[PDB]
Amino acid sequence: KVVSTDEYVARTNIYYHAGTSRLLAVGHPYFPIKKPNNNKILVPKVSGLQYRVFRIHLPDPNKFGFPDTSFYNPDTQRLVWACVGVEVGRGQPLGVGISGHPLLNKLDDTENASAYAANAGVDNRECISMDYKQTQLCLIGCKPPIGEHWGKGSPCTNVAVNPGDCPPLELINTVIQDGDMVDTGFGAMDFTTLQANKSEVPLDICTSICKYPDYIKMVSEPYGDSLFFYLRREQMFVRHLFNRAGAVGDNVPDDLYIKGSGSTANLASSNYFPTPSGSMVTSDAQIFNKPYWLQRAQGHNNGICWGNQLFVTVVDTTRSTNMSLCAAISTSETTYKNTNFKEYLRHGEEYDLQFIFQLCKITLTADVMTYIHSMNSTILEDWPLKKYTFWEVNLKEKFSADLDQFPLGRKFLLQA
Amino acid sequence: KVVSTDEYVARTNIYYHAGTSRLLAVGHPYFPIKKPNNNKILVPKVSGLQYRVFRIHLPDPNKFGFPDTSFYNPDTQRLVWACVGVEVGRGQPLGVGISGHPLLNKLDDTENASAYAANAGVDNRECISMDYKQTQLCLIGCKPPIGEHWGKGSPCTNVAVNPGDCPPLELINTVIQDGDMVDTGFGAMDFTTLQANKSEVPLDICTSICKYPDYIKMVSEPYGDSLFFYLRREQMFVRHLFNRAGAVGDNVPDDLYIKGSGSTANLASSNYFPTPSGSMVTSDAQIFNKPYWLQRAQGHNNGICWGNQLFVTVVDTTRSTNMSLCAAISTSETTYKNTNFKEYLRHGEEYDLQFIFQLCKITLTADVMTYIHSMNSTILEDWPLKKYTFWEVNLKEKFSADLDQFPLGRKFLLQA
Amino acid sequence: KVVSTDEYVARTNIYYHAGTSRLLAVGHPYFPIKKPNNNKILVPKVSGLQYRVFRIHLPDPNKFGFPDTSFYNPDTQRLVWACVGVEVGRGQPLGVGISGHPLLNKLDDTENASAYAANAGVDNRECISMDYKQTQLCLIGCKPPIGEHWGKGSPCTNVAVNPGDCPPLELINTVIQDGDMVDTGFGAMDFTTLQANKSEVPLDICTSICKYPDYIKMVSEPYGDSLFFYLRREQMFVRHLFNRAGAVGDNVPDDLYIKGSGSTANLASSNYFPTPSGSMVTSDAQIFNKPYWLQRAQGHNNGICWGNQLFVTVVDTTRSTNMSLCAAISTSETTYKNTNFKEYLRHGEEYDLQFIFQLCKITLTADVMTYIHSMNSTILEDWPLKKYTFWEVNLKEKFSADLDQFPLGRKFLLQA
Amino acid sequence: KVVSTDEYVARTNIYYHAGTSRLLAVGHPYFPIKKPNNNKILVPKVSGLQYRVFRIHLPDPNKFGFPDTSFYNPDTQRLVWACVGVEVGRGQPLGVGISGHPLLNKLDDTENASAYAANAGVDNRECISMDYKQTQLCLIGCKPPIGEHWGKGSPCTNVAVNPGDCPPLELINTVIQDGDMVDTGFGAMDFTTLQANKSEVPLDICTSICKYPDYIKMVSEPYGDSLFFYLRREQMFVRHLFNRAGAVGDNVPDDLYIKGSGSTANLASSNYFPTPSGSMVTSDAQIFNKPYWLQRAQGHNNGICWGNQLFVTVVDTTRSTNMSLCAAISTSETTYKNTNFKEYLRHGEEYDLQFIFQLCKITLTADVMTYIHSMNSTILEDWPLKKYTFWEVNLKEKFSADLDQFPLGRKFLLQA
Repeated sequence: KVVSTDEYVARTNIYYHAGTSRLLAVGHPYFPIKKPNNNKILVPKVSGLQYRVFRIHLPDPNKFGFPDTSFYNPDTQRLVWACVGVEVGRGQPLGVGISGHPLLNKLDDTENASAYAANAGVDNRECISMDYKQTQLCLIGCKPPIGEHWGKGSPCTNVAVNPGDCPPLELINTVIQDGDMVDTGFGAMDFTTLQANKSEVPLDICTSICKYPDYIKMVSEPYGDSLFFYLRREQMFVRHLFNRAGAVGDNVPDDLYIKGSGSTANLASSNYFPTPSGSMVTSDAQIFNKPYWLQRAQGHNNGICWGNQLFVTVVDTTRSTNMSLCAAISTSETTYKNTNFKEYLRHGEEYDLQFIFQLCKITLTADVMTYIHSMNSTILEDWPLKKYTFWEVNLKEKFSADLDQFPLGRKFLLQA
Repeated sequence: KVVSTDEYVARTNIYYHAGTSRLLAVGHPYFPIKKPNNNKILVPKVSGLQYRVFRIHLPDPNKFGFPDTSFYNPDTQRLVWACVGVEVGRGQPLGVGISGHPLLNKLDDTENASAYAANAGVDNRECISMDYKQTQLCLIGCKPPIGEHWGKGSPCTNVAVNPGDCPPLELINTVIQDGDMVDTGFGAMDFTTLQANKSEVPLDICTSICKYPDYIKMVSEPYGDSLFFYLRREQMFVRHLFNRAGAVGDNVPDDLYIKGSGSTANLASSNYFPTPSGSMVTSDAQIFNKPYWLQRAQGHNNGICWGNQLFVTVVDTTRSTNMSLCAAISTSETTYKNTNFKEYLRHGEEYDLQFIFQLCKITLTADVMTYIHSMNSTILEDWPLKKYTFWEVNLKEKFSADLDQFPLGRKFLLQA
Repeated sequence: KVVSTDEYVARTNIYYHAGTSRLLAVGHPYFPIKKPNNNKILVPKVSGLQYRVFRIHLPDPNKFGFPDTSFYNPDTQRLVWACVGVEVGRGQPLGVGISGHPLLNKLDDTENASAYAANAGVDNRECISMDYKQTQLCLIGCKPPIGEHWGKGSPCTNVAVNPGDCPPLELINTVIQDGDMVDTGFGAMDFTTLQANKSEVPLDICTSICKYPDYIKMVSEPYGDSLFFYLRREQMFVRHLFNRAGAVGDNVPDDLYIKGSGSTANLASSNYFPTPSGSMVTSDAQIFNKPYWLQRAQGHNNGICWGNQLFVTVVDTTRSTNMSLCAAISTSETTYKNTNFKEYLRHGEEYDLQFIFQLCKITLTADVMTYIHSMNSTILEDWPLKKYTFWEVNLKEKFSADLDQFPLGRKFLLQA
Repeated sequence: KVVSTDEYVARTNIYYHAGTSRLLAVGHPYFPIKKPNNNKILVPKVSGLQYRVFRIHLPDPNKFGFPDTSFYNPDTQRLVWACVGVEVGRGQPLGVGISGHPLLNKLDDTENASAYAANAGVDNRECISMDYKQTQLCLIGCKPPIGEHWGKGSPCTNVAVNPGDCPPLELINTVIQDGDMVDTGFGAMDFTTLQANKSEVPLDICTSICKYPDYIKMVSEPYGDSLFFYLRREQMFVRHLFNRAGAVGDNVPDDLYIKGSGSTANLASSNYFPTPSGSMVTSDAQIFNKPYWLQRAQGHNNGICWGNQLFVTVVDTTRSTNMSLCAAISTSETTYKNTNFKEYLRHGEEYDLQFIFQLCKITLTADVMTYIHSMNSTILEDWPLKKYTFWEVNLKEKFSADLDQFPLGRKFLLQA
């Protein structure tokens, strides 16, 4: 049986403030820039539709230097931090970014048509761009988040598999890391393994996995450590309706239509796909630059940061403007030529985080020791995530008890 | 005279929690995939615009194993379950799906025109796609739902009927089953019997019946067993305005126009039809992933699940993204060819259900026995739906009295 | 340690009203008009997307003539003004203005395409106009505001730099002055130094810097003098999707696509850029022509105007209609000719400001003297901004104690 | 010093109801219809975008016949009317009207362009129509309203003025009269004097002045007689982006662009202008057909109708449907010909007004006499607007003390 943390955790009246100064990231919005001979990255990939996972490290309160010590007994008490307030400051102006493919697989525009496509070609690919759906989300926890996507499965060995067959599909749960791609209006699938022509989705997702958070599995966890708080807001609509070009994997049944003649002797493509569009960004619909108070979590864990560790996941596509840069090769010409200038694309992104923490103490009795050991063995030993990449935040040297000297501390003292 | 269940049913203070783990369905969005020689289905049809009817089976509380028994007298008491809270968890990201026909009967675009169509052809069919209207609905009851549609009637035998005559129309009430089609913006009619050219509506409804729930008949039922609770939300608008091609069944009267000459010697088609469009999906307009509390039903039945049976009907077109898959036939070519790849379409859909139930007891006196026998004869015998198809849910082995160990039980205990 | 002004500042019950009559500005919306031989400006540049920074000068209350003096002791007391209410009156009708370039770098429309651009030209520039994003903002303080933009950085000297290379990027904080340009949907960057072809953005920002307010840095200031109050509201969406023409700075990696042949032997441009659009102006979404009451500021400074000085920053793009004027060269012709008329563009802008001030007094003890000297040395000496341009407002001769004789004073007396 | 009317005016408990039956106006929406030889008007000009100024005359309460007289002393008391409630009834269905020019100065569509206009013509004028912005407003007072517009100024005599020069601009305040034009999305200017080609704005404003109410000047009046109450609501957006044709008044500076060659040797027009559009009319956004209660005015005058006179200004563009009429010249033809029918346009507009008035009395002491004489000399003499045109309303014979016999009196008695 799982019990709430409010039973075996005692909260004191000591509060601390923590915060980062400013985080910046500048890079190419579509692909990394790499040296031709080498494999070392010169310009990383920074996009507005990437998961931002911050892993925050806290001081050990047992070894922390407090002006007063009489409030607890080190012989039978142990200390831990609790989160009571978070703000995610978000710079840059509001904007919308677009992406596309120079060789995207589009056959025809089927929204309105007046002639029939009676002849097939060798290459019908086009240069198409669009803007993605609108999404904001924030997740806070003490364990890394969990996402889901569609991937290939293991086929049965009863019958053989011929080239060109439909791959089998299964649903896969993984851990979201820093730099992953969010859904853009095409689904949560592995585009590298489920698409072979490399020309069906834009350039920044054509060789990546799009993942969606697994809210149902996260909230059903018995201990509720992976999610203390979450906000989400997403929207989209359809702008264009197209076809796809290729060979027909599955034929239309003969009892759904009447055969034609002349131009309509053969059938056109039935692999319709839409073009997504986020509508419009406004200041009134923003979930950032606002303080969140963590009064009572939904799960049994109520903001206790076991292991001196915090995880913050952020997605915000409402500031995704890409900047165009131009450099002149030769300036000794008074008439414009296309070949005298070079074009570049850049994206910059700005972050700020600030937190209010409360000090708690735990009495280690035999029953409490047994329960905590059953919950997590490493906690007692201290008194794994080495193959994942997160944005590391080190707050071991940024705490202050002067709570009213900071913007978030003033609000915290004002609400109470 | 019909009396409320609150008079002859006594409620105890015992609550139980039930829930399914996860339900998945993957298939083709338009038609089933079948072997050519055989008639057995390989890939079923899974679409975002299908009725989902879950038939849920509960344990018999008379034979159920309770830790305590003294709260009722088996010599004169009988037990039954009552529903007090339901949540329908809904996975996958928000999206919009589209559908169309490769040989759809469209003549001209009449929104804006500059030339007159003075010549008729043999085949003027086009490849047209669109996106449907937006609809969400949830219905809960203890009997299967009832729907209505337009169908053919029996003509009078006074005069003969010639080929090409207009079929007679009547309104027909039936039972909604799992896999039926919801209205998409073209009406609630039988497209198989009322349309003969097979080219007027897209491929996933051209040989199906679209049904609409019969709310007026459901709420007028004397006992109110078919509907305890319901939510609905639908919206659409018009994108395109077209004509139809064919022979004219009914001529325009000569007193509504002045005859033309030259290009306008004959009249163009007056069988105008619009193209529907659901507008836009947002997180703020969602009715799912929210708990429903059944405090007081509208009808006389107040959540009592007679016969240990429940029915849940769900429609949700706000997650209807179709995934495109591509398979390579030969990989020994460095230049792209259309004939070297095969294209497929898939749709996957995810469900979760969770319920809170209360235990009730009934005293069987002579008047109560007579009333219940008049209401339903099978109830006394226990102390029909074999020709319908539902998604069967078996909760006979998933109850637990530990109510706070689950996400919905925590909310239930929090609200009270 | 920084303390609030409420501790060492005492407020009296004396109120004064101040206000300007009317401020007008008429000019050319795109560029200044200058004499060919001279460099003196004939018609200034007045646009709807310019920062309006008003620097307001107040009388010295120590030398001010009060009817009564016994309320304070000049031997140990000093006086200062405090702001308790502000209204920004805004004339002219609501409108939307547009801007463009006669030689803007646009290659193709990539929203929907049916043919491939297989040939390159010498000059593919077009005459394109658009309407910008919608923005309103008001900031009030006692120090000039701070803005941020993207500019060039200092490269490393380890390796040489060839012509045509991508300029390095850094984030720069400056002081916003009267006449600066606000963001229009292309980002906050220096278009003069980061773009060399002079043909990527419209004519009114192609040689200017667009700056965004630095809210995060402004609110984190220890004393909070630069911001007492602020309101913001902005919105935009995407209308068009285009390409750019030029040489390719960074090549697409070879593992993201399959090479084509014929028309698709070479790749089209991947430097996509969108066209911004503010949606729609309404009377219900206006933040102007409304009184603001400054009850409690967020920072430690609570409306005290140190140095007898105030700063008001205003941006309002909801009244940006440009007027077209036509002048006839010769009127002795009865048939219209294009060469007989001349066309001009003008923009006019109207402002009003009104304020309520309260008189405060400060007791100068040793601790207070030390604290104020540490905060700002010039305050004690009185009892810098010469290289910046502001709109100067002189209210040294516009105060009256008759508070109910003015529209804002009536509201102030009504609320209390 | 100005004091409120509540000090020297005493209100009694006597109420009266007044109202017009129905006001109708039918005419041509664009220009008046006049006889060729004569100058007398046959059909007036009635448009949905005209100011409606009603001048309402009231009986003199001193000479009015009251059943009782003992409530006041004629030797030292004088009577006056006060307004306490107004309703403006508005007939006809909701609609939108459009207007245009057959020879409007449009060069090119600059929203999206693919070729360069390298050749100039003699006449490039087009037949263009649009729908205007959406506006509703109501003003109530005892003096006629005040409006503002842009007009020509007096140039300096230091230097001479050549034909084709830009006219100087100044802001002019005038009195709004019945039949004036409201702003339509092009600005508040005199189109007759500031535009010489007569082809830049549609036909109903090309020779008129568009005026905007001067709210700032109206509310700053010391006595507040010109405005007791006002409501406004306006909205618009941009539909099209065009150029203008003509000679270039001001050249683009040479440092804002790089010169082209071939098709782009010369520059295209930079005189961009947008096309306005009101969005959509709804019943929920209507400000008419609702009663207004005048509890407390903003200014010092609190609804006292000095001189037995009232002014009501109304603008409503939400009912602006123009009706098309057709008349047959010869009916002896069975085939349609364009020359056998004549086309006409008409507009009809319907109004209703109803008012509740209260009787007040004033004691004429020496101080009161002096104050009122300083305020307005004509008031004492009674116990100017001859060159303006208003819609005259005579309510000298429509008062009744039976307050509950009318729709507005029932609401008035219900609210109290």
